[PDB]
Amino acid sequence: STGSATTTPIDSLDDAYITPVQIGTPAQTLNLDFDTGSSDLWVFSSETTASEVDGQTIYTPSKSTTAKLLSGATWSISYGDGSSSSGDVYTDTVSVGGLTVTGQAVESAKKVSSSFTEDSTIDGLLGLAFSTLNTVSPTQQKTFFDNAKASLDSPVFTADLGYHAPGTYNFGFIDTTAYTGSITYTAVSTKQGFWEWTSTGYAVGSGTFKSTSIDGIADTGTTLLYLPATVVSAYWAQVSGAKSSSSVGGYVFPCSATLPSFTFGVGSARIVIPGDYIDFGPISTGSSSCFGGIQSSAGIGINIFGDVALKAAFVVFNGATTPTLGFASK
Repeated sequence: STGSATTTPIDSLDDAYITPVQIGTPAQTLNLDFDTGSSDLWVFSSETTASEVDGQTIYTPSKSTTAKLLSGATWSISYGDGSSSSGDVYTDTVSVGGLTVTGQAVESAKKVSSSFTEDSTIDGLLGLAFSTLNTVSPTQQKTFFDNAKASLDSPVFTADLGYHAPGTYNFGFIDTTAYTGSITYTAVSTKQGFWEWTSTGYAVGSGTFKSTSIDGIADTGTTLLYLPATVVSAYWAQVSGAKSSSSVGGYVFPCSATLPSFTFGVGSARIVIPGDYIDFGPISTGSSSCFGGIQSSAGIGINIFGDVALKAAFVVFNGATTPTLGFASK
């Protein structure tokens, strides 16, 4: 089998991407944030504290004839951005772009943190990291990809995120019309439960490529590109007036600037992030100071190849017996 679904930016800045997901019988369609940095499929629901729901679409398991309460199961998650959610668990039928999993763990939120409430466009998350990170207790549950894998034509999914435009998540096949040149594959460590890999280096604008190992994760659920302080300083030094602001919480730059591109290495291959992808707009409405899309990972503890990086590429998440990651230009 295969599946194919369009993924759409939630706002004009590409702050995140939502993908429609069918849950239950009859189908209840929710718009979920596909997150290769986590491993829980959780949803706003009829069980969510009412004051914590503000415009989201909810899953109502009592209206699904295929929903079954997973007895005694609970979940609770906290994300790198400080947000969190928790609740109970059902199994139900879940379909993405034509691909159906029966008996998928659907984690129903009883509580969500303020940032989730405040974002009316995201109805929940669909985790696509390794199932070892799944938070369900006392019996850990599998991701949608893990459950579908054996049935897929090929044990892969691909992320093709758009810049200020829709893109595509495919399951089970590689669309050879969706990228240019070849796909370069690179080794993955699953030891931390992430799609963790090592970039071979970087360049800033038309500058010379610096060969240096950068270990990090391919994370569709993180907006920005988080890299070592040395790398980030080298980038922003090429932007007149750019500075790191402790009060704002990262590098900012004059909104009048033209940003240079940023290149990262995948083996001997090179992925070029155009400068415009690195502009996240005014720090507050009407400001002429703009927030940068490349930021320091110092104090995160890990480098994160988030949407800023991934949207410059066609990315293969290869879930073969030994997982690997593939990147192509597009």
